[PDB]
Amino acid sequence: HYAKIRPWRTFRLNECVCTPYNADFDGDEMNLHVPQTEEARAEAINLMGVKNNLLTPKSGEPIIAATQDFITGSYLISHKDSFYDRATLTQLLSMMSDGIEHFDIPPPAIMKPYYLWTGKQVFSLLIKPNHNSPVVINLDAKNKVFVPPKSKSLPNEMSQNDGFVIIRGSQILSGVMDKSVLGDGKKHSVFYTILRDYGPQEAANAMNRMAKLCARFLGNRGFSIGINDVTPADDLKQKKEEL
Amino acid sequence: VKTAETGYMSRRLMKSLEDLSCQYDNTVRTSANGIVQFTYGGDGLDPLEMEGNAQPVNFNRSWDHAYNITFNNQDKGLLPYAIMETANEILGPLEERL
Amino acid sequence: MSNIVGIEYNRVTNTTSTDFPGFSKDAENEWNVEKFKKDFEVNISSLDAREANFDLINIDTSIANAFRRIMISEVPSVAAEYVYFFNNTSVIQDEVLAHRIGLVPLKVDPDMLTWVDSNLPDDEKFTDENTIVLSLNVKCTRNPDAPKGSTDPKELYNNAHVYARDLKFEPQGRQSTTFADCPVVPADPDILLAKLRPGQEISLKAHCILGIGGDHAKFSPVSTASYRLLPQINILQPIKGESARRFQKCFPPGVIGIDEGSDEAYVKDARKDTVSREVLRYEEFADKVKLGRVRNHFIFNVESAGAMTPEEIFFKSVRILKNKAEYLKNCPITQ
Amino acid sequence: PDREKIKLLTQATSEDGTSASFQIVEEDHTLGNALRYVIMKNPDVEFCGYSIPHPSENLLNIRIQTYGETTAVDALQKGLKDLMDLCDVVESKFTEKIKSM
Amino acid sequence: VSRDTWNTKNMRSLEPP
Amino acid sequence: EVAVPDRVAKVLTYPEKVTRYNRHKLQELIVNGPNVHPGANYLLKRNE
Amino acid sequence: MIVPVRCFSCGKVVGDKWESYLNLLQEDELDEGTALSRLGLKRYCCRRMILTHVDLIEKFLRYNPLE
Amino acid sequence: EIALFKYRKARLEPGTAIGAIGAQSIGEPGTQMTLKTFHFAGVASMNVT
Amino acid sequence: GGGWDNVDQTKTQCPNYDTCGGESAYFFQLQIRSADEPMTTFYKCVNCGHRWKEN
Amino acid sequence: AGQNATVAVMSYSGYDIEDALVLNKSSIDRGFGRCETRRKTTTVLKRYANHTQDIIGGMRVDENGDPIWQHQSLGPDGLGEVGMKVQSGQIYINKSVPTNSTQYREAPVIYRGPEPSHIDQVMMSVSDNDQALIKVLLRQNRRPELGDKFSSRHGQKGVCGIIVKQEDMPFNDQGIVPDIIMNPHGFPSRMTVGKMIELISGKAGVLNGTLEYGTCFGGSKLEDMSKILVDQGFNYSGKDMLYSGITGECLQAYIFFGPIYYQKLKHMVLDKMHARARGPRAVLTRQPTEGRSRDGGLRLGEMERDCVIAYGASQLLLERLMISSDAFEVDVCDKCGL
Amino acid sequence: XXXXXXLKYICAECSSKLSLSRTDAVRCKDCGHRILLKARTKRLVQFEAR
Ligand SMILES: [Mg+2]
Ligand SMILES: [Mg+2]
Ligand SMILES: [Zn+2]
Ligand SMILES: [Zn+2]
Ligand SMILES: [Zn+2]
Ligand SMILES: [Zn+2]
Repeated sequence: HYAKIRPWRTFRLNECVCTPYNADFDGDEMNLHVPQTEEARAEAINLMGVKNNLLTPKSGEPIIAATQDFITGSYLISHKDSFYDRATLTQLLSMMSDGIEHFDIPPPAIMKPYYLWTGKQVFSLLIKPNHNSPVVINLDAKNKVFVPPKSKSLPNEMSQNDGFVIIRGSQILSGVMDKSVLGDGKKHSVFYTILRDYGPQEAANAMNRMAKLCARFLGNRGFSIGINDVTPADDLKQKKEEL
Repeated sequence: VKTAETGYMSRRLMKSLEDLSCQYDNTVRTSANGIVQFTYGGDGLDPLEMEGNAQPVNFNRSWDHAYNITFNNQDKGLLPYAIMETANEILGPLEERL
Repeated sequence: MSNIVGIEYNRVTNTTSTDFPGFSKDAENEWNVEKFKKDFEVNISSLDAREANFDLINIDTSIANAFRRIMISEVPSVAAEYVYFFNNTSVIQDEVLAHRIGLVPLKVDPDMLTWVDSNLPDDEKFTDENTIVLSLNVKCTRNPDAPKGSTDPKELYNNAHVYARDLKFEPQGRQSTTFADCPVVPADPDILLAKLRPGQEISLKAHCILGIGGDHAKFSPVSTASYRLLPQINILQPIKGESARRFQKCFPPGVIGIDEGSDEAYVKDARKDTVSREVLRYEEFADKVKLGRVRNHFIFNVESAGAMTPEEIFFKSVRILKNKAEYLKNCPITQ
Repeated sequence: PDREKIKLLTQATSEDGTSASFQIVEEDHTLGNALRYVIMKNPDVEFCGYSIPHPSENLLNIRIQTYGETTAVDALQKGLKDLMDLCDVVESKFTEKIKSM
Repeated sequence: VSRDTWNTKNMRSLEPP
Repeated sequence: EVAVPDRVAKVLTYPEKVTRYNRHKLQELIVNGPNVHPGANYLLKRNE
Repeated sequence: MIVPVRCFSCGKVVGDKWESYLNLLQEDELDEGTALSRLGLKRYCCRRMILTHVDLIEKFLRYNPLE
Repeated sequence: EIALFKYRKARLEPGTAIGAIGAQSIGEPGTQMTLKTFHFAGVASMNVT
Repeated sequence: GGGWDNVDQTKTQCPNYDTCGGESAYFFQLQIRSADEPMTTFYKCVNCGHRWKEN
Repeated sequence: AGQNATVAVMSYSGYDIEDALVLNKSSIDRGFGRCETRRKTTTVLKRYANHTQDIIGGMRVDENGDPIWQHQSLGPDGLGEVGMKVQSGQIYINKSVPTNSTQYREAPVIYRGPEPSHIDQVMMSVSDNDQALIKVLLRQNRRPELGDKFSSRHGQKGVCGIIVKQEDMPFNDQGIVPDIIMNPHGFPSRMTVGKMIELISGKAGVLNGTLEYGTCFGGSKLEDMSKILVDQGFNYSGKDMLYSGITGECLQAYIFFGPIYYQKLKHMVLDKMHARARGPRAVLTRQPTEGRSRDGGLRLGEMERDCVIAYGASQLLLERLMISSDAFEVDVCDKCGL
Repeated sequence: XXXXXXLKYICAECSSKLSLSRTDAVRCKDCGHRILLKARTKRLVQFEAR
């Protein structure tokens, strides 16, 4: 990695790179080594660098990708019920970047009665913030929960849920931002495609953008679990008892 | 029990394949310069670089990406035979190279 | 929708402002005073020496939250910062006693102290314009006239309980005259600082300086400064007879009332309402009631720790926001 | 003359203004969100938004993008002045009500 | 209550340290 | 990237050789010294 | 050990209410809930600060070594 | 062009520690599987290790 | 033969959904981690027999 | 052993992924999670065969009359002053050992601690064999910081990922603010419904003025706790509507809000942070020592060697295993390989 | 103006003030207790009230 000097007493790392280490911030301790020679340092950062090792050599599937809360926040943003006005969208993009990235705001998905952008447009801007960025991604993927379309003849993106992801020209056209699309082990991942098509730096930039956006967005959006999410319905009690 | 039992297994496997490296003539050789594989996997292909199901190229995604990158509503679609002539004009020099 | 925050059984909707140009083709709601100046209203429900309840009406969530954050973490207050132990023979560790003394709020008004500059030597850093000195000298001695079987330590021993009142103001130079009418005293004097047994003594003085709640919580001047959106209850269809009583039991007792003769249920006071969505779990008022919250109607409740009045805290907060805006405007932008 | 308070981030600034990132030290969500709201109430602004890059740094990058009419610096100054006017109005109303009661 | 204190009193504490 | 504590950044050092390209930087680090983080703990002279 | 000066969550002073709460429990006995509501502890954080406190200092003072 | 470029890039590079990579690729999945053979309850098939 | 009719199924689509459209998968849960990580669930597609562990 | 933290079960700040916790600054300021450690050091002034024994004299001064810094908290007795602080390098027991064990060589007890302690108890006594016995208790207050481990009686442990200001924390209608924010992702897979029931029962208990019971196969029924919650104006399921501390808006989801008992665990990051550049080496092997108290190094085992080989980094192998561990310039004869 | 700054032994059981002279004893002089504790230091100890 590249060192970043911080005030506290812990080794901090991006949660995206926890999977290759198998770390889970439960008291885990990791060893840091500082190479002392120029050749060793160059070899370390060029062969063992995080950007150069986003795929496991055992199968080639991506291994550095979104963790739990990042996946949940991405899904909640890309959820079909998510609509954002101009101010909310620009604040989302500023949180996605550090406030130091230019964004070309696309025309809103809804133009009347209000100018509303969907969360899929937010993630399309996450992939390709502006016209200067070269990342043009074309992708077809199945989300892990994909209920098929109402007819056998209908194409896969007509799924009753947003279970099929279509990306054309870095524009997300259908599907939610799932684990199968942003997580590890899938060779149809957005970050896997960005990597294989435009470089580890572009893939890492997309990953950082997504991580910052999710970290700043989930807290303000609100996502919680309680007893009511596990409490059975009253009809379920009777059904279960008879069954 | 698995911890230690599997720990030696990994080290033992490494001890056997510790000095196996791809050479510059595309052969896998021991540290004694003896041939184990004349070509890695009979393919010469790195498993880290396969985009398909254990294949180097995902043809469907590649075709979709190429069509989108090169898309232009003002462009004459080739006849079905002409697509084949372009394909055989690009591939086929490479084919008789072998 | 339209300025009402939707309160549903599983989610909250319409939490964003949508009052800017660019929200729709009608590029309205562009900023201008004489429009905000005419719309904005303040309604002071109550005012006490330590608690204020007032309403900010037709103001934005961002501005109201800026006020709340400044009240909590940016309005300065005076608290003990350095405790110098001459002798601590009690059972409580010195660091623990120092923490508790720092957590004691002092009834010393700010703007009568100057901010301490840390770029100067300790021997020149603390001045009379800069620091309040409070001494605590308490010594526990067994009460010889203790009544028979008087287990209570108050009668068994003398000075067995140290209180915040035991802290005494030590006026330094001008302080003797400037704080003559207002000697620095603990806002809460019954705070149990420590408990001692015979033979234990506590001798210390504390240097109390201005500070910022964002730096340490001891400098925060509000026990809690917070707001809530004004609840809105809409009864879409008439509810009457006994379903009306069942509806009334889903809210705090004085929220909705029962009409006489009409017998229908009506909203009597939505301000008294805690939004528990108890009515939203009963599938018989599902089509009859709509729960909401006015997005731009804020019910501020400011409870001061004791140093200043809550109205003064709120005005200091709005002044702090204005002053940082002014300082940023006057600052020249460096490339 | 405080030259270290607000800085123009030149790498994230377009040509002929209309797009700029300003780094403001010793500021946080309090000023950031109010400033973003006020600036977004400016009809020339097409993009406003702040980010606190790291909780360990007292820092605030605020991104302003406008249309071709005005510049991001102009929009930022206007937003700061408009926040000043907002606070003036709130102060006047609060003082009047506290006096009246 | 219901009396101003900010108008009469110079807010020294609100200066930047 | 990894976020490294300044406390361990002040002990874990890199032995940077002085060239024509970094001499001013290393002079600033030496002046800073071993107690302020953008500093240096040891100096090894060329002929020593 | 001893009652904390402030509630951990709100910062409301609860260290000046411990003895009053004890006296409400003993003299003119009340329920703990109504004794907490009588002192002004409305928020459940300030309520738990007093309800869950364990006064260990009175037990530590039984071993006072400088009698 | 894309397909030929990808096929060329997929070739194993000389000097690769391919033996070590294979050893770890066969051994890392070997630390996640139980030494006791765990079967689906109801198969009643032969107990091959 | 086989008695797979008596094995607990569940509603999970296999990773090889493009080849076989299997909505069900035999499962059994084991805690093969430390007691602070959650349990591990092993799967077997009813349409292809492909095994995988979702943890 | 613990505290009833105000807990909001929500995703927040992104620093709470994978068991990581969000801790309220200003709850830590007010004493939440504030602990301390007391360490004892025992020394014996042993008598020897030559009618000689250790003594504890010391505290030399400078030419201005003050003691030297190494003895700044030492007292005339030569044993650390009770109540004074000791930093790293200072002496709290100035023992000297005879050179012929007339002349005493200095063997003082030196405080080696990254953070200062405070002497809170010096016990001067004698063992059963007329041998002087000295015990010094070193107390050290500890603020909860980044990386400190907390647990919640349900196997849900995790370190402090971030400490955030109170105003940035979400708040409810009464301004109640959480001391701890814990990720909702820890619940579904661990399946700790007992923790949710504990939160609800604790909320109902604080609102009712009574401690509740969570006994095994028993305890306070959930319907009773929900009835208490509804009677006091809260949701039956313990899910209150909060406002964002940084935007001020209503959170679009209701947040599981209530008290949960949280225990601070003995594994603090202050005792785990270790770093070595160069220092003590094994005499036999000339390699870095193998203990944190001995300024030890971190062992790069056969597994890490295997990983670095699989990367193909020969120079990194050389630097980590030869240059930075044990590099010896040997003389080898070309004629005889000796 | 400004502002400036700001060998007794104890028996474990009898709580008596002791003064151990140069190499005299380690016993308590009032009872037979063999455990003595240093009293608190007489000089200033400063803490941050945080
Ligand atoms: Mg772990
Ligand atoms: Mg673990
Ligand atoms: Zn409280
Ligand atoms: Zn299948
Ligand atoms: Zn020879
Ligand atoms: Zn005695």
